Amino acid sequence: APMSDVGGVLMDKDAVYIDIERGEGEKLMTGLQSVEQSIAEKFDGV
Amino acid sequence: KKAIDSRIPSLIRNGVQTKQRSIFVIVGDRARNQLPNLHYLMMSADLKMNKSVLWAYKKKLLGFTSHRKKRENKIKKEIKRGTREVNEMDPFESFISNQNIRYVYYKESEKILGNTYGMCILQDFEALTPNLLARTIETVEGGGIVVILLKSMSSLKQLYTMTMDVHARYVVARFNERFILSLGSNPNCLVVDDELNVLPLSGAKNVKPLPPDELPPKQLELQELKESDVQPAGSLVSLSKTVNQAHAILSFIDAISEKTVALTAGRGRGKSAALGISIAAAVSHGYSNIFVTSPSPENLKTLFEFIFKGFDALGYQEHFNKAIVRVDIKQYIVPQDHQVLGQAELVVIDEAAAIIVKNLLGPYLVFMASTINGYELSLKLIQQLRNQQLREISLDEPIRYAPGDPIEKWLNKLLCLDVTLIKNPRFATRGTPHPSQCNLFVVNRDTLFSYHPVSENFLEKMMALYVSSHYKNSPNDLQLMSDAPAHKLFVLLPPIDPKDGGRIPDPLCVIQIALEGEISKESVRNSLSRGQRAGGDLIPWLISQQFQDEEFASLSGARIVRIATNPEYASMGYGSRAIELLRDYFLLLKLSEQPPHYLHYLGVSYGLTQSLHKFWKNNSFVPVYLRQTANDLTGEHTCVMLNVLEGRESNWLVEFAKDFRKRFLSLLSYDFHKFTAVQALSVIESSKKAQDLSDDEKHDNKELTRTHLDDIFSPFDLKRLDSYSNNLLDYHVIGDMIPMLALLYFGDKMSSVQSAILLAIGLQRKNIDTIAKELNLPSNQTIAMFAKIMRKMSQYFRQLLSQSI
RNA sequence: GAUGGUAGGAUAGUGGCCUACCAUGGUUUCAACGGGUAACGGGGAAUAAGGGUUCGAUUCCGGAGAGGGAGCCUGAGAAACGGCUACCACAUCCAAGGAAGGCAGCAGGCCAAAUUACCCAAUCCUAAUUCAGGGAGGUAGUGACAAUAAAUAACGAUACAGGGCCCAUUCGGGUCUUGUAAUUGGAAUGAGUACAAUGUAAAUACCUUAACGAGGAACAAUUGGAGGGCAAGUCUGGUGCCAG
RNA sequence: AUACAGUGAAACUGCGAAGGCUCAUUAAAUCAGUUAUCGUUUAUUUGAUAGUUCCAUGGUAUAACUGUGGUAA
Repeated sequence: APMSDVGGVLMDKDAVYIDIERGEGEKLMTGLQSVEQSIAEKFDGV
Repeated sequence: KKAIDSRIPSLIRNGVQTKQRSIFVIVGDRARNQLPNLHYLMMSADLKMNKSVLWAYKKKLLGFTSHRKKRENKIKKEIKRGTREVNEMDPFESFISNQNIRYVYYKESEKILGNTYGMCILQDFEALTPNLLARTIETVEGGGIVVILLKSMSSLKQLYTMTMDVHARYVVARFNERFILSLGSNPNCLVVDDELNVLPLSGAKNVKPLPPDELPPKQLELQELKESDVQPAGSLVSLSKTVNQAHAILSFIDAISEKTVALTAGRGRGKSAALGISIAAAVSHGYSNIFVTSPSPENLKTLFEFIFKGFDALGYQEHFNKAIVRVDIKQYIVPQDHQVLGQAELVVIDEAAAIIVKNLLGPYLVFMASTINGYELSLKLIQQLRNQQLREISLDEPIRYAPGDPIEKWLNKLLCLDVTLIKNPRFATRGTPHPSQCNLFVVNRDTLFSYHPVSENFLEKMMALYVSSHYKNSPNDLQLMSDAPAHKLFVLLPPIDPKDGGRIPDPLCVIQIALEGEISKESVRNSLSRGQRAGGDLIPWLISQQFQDEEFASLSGARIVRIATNPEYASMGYGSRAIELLRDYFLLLKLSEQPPHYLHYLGVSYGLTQSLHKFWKNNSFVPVYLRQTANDLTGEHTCVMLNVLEGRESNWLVEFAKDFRKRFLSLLSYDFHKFTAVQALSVIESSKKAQDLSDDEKHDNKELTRTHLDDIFSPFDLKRLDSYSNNLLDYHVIGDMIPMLALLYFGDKMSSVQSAILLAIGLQRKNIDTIAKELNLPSNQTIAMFAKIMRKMSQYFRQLLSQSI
């Protein structure tokens, strides 16, 4: 059954509508998600 | 209900649009219940898709049981309790109770080498061997998702190492850290919470690609051109893959159908279905080919070839371990071992498997030689192909389950399957100055395995060195050379003082099979209830059973390898070994100099290897004592395993010399049962054992000569009469076979022998007849060498008679 | 083993029930032995009913069976609806290593595929018990075969007309308070809507029953038959205006 | 209530289910009554019904339970 939510996965046009170390994961999803953009090299001056 | 992210569905969309695999790494506890959603997204991105799913785990499932009658009666008694209604299933229960899941342990990953899956669920992260990684991400196909679940210790390592360079704090493992950094580098991989949020540390930006295959259309065009008989039927049955594989099958068919002899050897990677092309060409060869064919695979390892043979036969016209017997209905084929079918090679066609080079030269002589060269040595086999046989050997490397994949690129980069044989030196004559210098530096393996770009390029050079034409090692051996406690390395590459650059002249991996350090590491690892890191000590601790070797620490060579240029490369390896003996005797940067002047308290230094001739010559330039071997035929090459161990320490010379003496005493008797190898190499081994005894002993293990009454009891008086009959008459077997055992024993005991007389003593020790051993070795003057052997026997009999009697 | 004798075996014991030995018996025209069914029928097998005279209450058709024969086990009672072993077929899971039970079953259907809900309150049965229970058993619901008794109106007043009805082939004859979408009046209650209480383990239903409930009493029964009549209408025929 | 003391998942226990469908056609041998068993079994019901003793309390071995595990189960 597309256009409906078989389980929880309701399919819109392009978006998907689903539903439902602790503080470490919550902080890495709150602030430190794309904070590791300029953290790749760590002075790797190759 | 909540919209998830603009990137995680779009990644699956463009992954199935470009037919590329993709990697999800999920953290958190409630992570099993989001594989329903990712499998639904993977199917609805493109219905025309494989449905099966792997659940590789190591010891125990997460929250379920994988037995549907068991969980069915469990949910039946849950109904009978009444905490849950009848027609109710949460999506994880529905996912495991409706989908097609194949369950494997992490140990038996070799059981699923052939089949194909749409999804792979790696359950545990902390133990992930790279051979298992290479076996699962290869079988995941182009619309595929490989998901990896995590643990709180890995979350601590993630929060640590996601800042710049820090690690986790207690054998420490860096392969999983190199894994985390590679997934941070990958564009087709990202890390997701248990709540379907995003950690953008691994491939942050991802756009939805635009809505829409020329090599596939060229494949269809050339396939239809070949279509417009039974040759086209075989071509369409084979070409389930790239036009490279189709062109290879067509060219092998053209060069091996009616031309009866060519030597065609198709070389390819782990993909592309080389065995599939062989088994799909088998039916065409049975049609337009001889009545007998000869396969040379491993025994009971011909799954894809036999499956494609039966599949193509059923396509065209058909109907102690396993069954590999020959069948026909309107043909013969046998998957045999090494060439015991020399007189049974009436088959005009033989197809061999990938690399035993001398056994390959023995088997491939008088028929059409098809050969499958899997990459998974090759240069030397191509040289032996060009050194003899209209060789039309050609094949290509386009993938089968993809056209090209960043997941395959990251897997090859992390598991280090990529190689490069470029020079990149200062000079070869200036590397000969390094061969005069014998200068070596340590590896600093923590900073080496920390994935940085130039460090990874030099580490790929080091891996190409450490597995360059080696003795068939593997990715689990790379993980042992990375993440073991008893390990070190040495890169004696450059002598020059130029700018940033260099090479790898010789890698050499040590293994501290110790007493103190190994006892410390083993008492540590007994809390983790595992551990096996003492091979060279434990072989002699049962064979020779010495408390001295129980108390002395030891370094053991895991591997050591140099370039494949010339004999100067063996000179470079000898200089590296001599520099290592000098090194034993006399974040972080990815080298060491002061630690190259540092070591441990080690007594013995040994290398364990197979009994090879050049390895024996290297062991003699090494001159490390040729200690106790084992003549059990290790079925890879059939080579006997010898562990030559020097003692380079304060006071161990009497122990090592007595061990060499016991090995020498055992070898002359053990050359009768299961050591019938050579004459010159046997003399070299006896000379190496006596050289070890002479170098180690001063006058301690100095044996007395053959005593009078004991020598009278060892022979007979009439046996010595027959010896005199050989001295003044013929040396026939009525007096030269009953006494020859004691003759060869006393000759190898203790007053000199020639080269022909030494081969005669070794020939009587090997107990072969006259026309075999001397005619194989010298191949000249058979009866004259037999008379010289009789004269040496007469001189020995005259010496023993004039000594005792 | 036919008939009996003697002894043993096995039995819960009697017993040719089985075996050794011995004798050649035994039933029968005073019906042996054998032949079949309205032996889905009969025999009392039993209750009988205040008029049904072989319809009209029930026990039992014969023995088996728990996939198929075989062997074993348990118990006051068994060759167990609930056990095991081996053989042969069905048959599901399986990671292909192995673990099983029986569902090769019972319900249904060939323009009525829904029975499978509530109780031991009654009668019995088991029960350590002044307690527990019994899919024994009872209660209720969907699932019409127009078979069954009632309703869809009753009673007045006023007005205004002169015609209504019957017979007969015909002419005609015979007779008499009869009509009308005319007005109008207050009484009646029943279907329905519903208080309850009774009933009952409980609930339904029957029984009893306050309140409301009629004018198109629209709170709106059918089915079939006989005959007309009409247009600036349409069609056909042809000796105007007609015939069909 | 410092050797037990009430709620009580899961385990031993006492008992529960204490009598249900289809298929091939047996003529007092299937059945009903009756005579008897000092010819015999019997839980339960009921009435009855036990006489040998030289120079202050008897033994480890298993659960449930903990702990280490295997197996797809």
